[PDB]
Amino acid sequence: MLSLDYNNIFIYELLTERFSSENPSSIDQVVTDFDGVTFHISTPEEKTKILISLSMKCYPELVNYGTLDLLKQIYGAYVHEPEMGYNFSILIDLQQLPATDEEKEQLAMSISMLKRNVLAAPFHRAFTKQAELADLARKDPENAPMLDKQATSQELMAIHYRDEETIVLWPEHDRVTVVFSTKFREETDRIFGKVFLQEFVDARRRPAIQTAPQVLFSYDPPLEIRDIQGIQKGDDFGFVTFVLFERHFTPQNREDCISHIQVFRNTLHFHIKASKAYMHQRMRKRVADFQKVLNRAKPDVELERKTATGRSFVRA
Amino acid sequence: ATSQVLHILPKPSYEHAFNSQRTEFVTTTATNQVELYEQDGNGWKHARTFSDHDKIVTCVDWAPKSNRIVTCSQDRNAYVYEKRPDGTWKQTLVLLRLNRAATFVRWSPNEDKFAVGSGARVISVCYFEQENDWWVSKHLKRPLRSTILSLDWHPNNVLLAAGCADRKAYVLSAYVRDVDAKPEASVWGSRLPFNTVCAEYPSGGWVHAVGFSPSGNALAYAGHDSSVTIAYPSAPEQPPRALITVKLSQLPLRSLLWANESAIVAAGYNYSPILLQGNESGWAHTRDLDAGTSKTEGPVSFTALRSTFRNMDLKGSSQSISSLPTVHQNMIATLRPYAGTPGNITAFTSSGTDGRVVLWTL
Repeated sequence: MLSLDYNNIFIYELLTERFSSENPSSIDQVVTDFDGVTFHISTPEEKTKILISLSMKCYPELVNYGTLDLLKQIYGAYVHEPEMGYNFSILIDLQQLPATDEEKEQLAMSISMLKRNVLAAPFHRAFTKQAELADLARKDPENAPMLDKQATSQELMAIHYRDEETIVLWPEHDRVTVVFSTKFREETDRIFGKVFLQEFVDARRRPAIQTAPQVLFSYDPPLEIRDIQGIQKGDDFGFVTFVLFERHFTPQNREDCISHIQVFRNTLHFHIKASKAYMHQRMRKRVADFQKVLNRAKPDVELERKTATGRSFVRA
Repeated sequence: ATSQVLHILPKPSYEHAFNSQRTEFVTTTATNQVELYEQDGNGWKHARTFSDHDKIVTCVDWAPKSNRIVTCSQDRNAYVYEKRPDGTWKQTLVLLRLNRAATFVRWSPNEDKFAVGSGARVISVCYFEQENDWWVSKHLKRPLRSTILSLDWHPNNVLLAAGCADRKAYVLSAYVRDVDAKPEASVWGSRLPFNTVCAEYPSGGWVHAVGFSPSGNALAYAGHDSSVTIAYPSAPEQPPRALITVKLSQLPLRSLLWANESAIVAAGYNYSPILLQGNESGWAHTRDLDAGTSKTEGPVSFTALRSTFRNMDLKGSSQSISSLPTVHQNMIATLRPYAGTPGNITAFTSSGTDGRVVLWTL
């Protein structure tokens, strides 16, 4: 694979089975995910009823940035009391299930999409507030810089979404800026991570990909995040900034852009691993050419003619 | 000087001996077998294998007048082989009583006894008793401190030189009573009982090779430091008249042979025999016997088509891997008299780790 899926594959496949099934069996399944997230899927009252539940260490921050109204909008009737030990929970009934195979497909997708629907709330808060500031700035272009200056400090979101990261984002009348305060703690990933983060910034400075968000990088923080909690300049973090302009989150694009920006650091983490799998296949190619430099030291003798299994043979 | 390549053996050939008729030769392949080769018009043919050893054979020798072969191996045994009237060879185990491998063996000039060097810090001088039909071993052991790398006997039956890995060349009496006649009073001594020591000569590196002058009045020996030393003794308990060391510019010598009282051939890791000349005033390296010292289209065969593709595939490119300019392609392990009166070698032979057996005429 060249780029990560946005949804949890297991919940998609599992619900695609049970929504097709004529005869459901019971389940009890904890299921890990990226960024320290964890799902629990089980059938607690009946084989007929699936409870999907989510655990995520920063969910208390995400409830401040309006998460429950987004989840109640998406999951509606299926929302349930949080399972003990989990932050959020949804109860889907296989007999009360939607009618068509394309309703079943989009419900199995929507429920597997839970990690990026819970982590989307601060992005929708920023996109919908930039739509207000875009109208206020269009009412007075000389007031607009001061609306941006106050929204840069008053409307800023920060999510400590895993212990070696922070995502910080804020609206201004023409953009949403998002900064990843990103660190690789595993030292062989820190060494490759310098290459992967540097070549990521140097890629944006080429004619082919000018249509993308303006990425920027440093290792100290952008001036407008220098006093956020957990952001510290000395601790060998790197500060990848994306500036999403109004053209990067136009109504056709918003949902792909939210899905695609959250997965950023996870594609670099995956591609650092998948680059070791590349360097190895390129190393064992050079080893196989050093074989030729030693083979010229073996004196020429014909090894005797043998059958395919190595047993001796008597012809020619 | 001229080189003639007598045979190419399929495996390394640390040692060989030609019989007194020069009609057949024995040789030690780098396994527990010993090959016997015979003339085939101008060629040579494999006649028989001896195989009585348990482990790798280390050295072999063939008594001129009495026609018996003797063999050593890492199995710590020796065998003496003697011709039965029907044409085959009678093996006979010799109880060497060695705690570690046998390295190197020589028949004495009267062929009544033979000496075997060892890794066990000792040399087993073996002789035969018609009273018992045994071979019995006497251990020389007093001064020897490490593995024995080579032996040579004096032209009188008593004195034995040995090169040892403790960087020294020993001269020992191997007089065994009720085999030897009395030794003549001579430069090395006259009070001469078994294991009395006539010299403990120094070297810079391991002494690979030793050999007395044809007159017996000097010893030459050769170091892994790539020097040849010639020692001229005076009398017992007395310093030598000269201890001339000539240092070569080449890789080490492994074997050594007096051509006459004034000239020596030597050979080894340099892939080529060399000639040294001198006397008790001084010695110098004087010639290389190999012209390789100077470092000197048509239809195409199926085996040249197949090998030019197998070269492109297994190796870098089509082009052949070159020969060395010398006749031998690997270290020349042993160097042996072949023709001329004793003390005027006119031709000698050598056998290599590459498996070439070669005749050299001076």
